[PDB]
Amino acid sequence: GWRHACHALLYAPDPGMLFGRIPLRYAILMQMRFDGRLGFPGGFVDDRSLEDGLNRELREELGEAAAAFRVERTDYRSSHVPRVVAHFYAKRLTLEELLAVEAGATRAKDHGLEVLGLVRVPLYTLRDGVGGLPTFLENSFIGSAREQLLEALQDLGL
Amino acid sequence: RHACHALLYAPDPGMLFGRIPLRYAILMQMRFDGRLGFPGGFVDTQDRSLEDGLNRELREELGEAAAAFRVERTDYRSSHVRVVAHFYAKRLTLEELLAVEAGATRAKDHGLEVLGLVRVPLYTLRDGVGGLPTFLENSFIGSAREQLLEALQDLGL
Ligand SMILES: [Mn+2]
Repeated sequence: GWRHACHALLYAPDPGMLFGRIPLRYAILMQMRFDGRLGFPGGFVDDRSLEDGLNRELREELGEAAAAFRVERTDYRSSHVPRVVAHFYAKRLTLEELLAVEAGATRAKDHGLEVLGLVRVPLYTLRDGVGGLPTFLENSFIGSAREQLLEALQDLGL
Repeated sequence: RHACHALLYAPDPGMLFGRIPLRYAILMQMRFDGRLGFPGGFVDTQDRSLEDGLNRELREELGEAAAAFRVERTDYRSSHVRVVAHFYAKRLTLEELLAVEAGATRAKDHGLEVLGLVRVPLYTLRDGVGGLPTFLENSFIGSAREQLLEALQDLGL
């Protein structure tokens, strides 16, 4: 009936401080996609399980350090609505596993093709009330990814 | 006050979807403020060469892999106005550029002032909006979008 997609919000506690003063709370990964839009890592499933496809896609897009974990059904968060069903997952990593994913991503299959690069989501809001999170949210996103990010940030009290 | 930034680029024979030629890998950064921009930053009076200062900040922002090249006066391209943003474009090999991408993840600024690097998609998808025209509707810092555009016309794209 539908064409199934799976995306994953990968995040890690980050005790780091911007400019020595501003607290990042989490490292949260999103990808700049080949179409110029921010989105979550993942894609379409085809693949013995929905978690199989998602993890395969994560490997193709993030590289082999994505085999150091495995997004399982336990990690499964939401399903949003062409005839595409968007299955949203969230996976808590150590900042270690996440840094390693940032390094390995510059040499995944999709580097420079489908994936134009990774970014962290600024959770802070800067001085003038625009810089940081609010400005970040005014870029362009693939369908729902802004809503899945907002949905997920409040599932963490943020 | 003066700032220096650098468009670093290299030929990629990659064919997106097997059909769309990526012509050049062109490197921009997502800054801590949620805006796209070019590697670089403010130049000082302990740098007494605009070029010395720019290379220093690409060491800070991209890591030691940026030591495999130097951006020079001969690469200068524009200035815009108080701060004065000086802009340079530097041709690298893909392997050099690639080294900078994998270096950037271990640079000082990674995870703080630099949220991550992104390439510029130089193509337009068939719908006529995906790719370069949508990328250009993202938020940019300072003169960075016009510097991106001048650089793309002066390279004939
Ligand atoms: Mn100009």
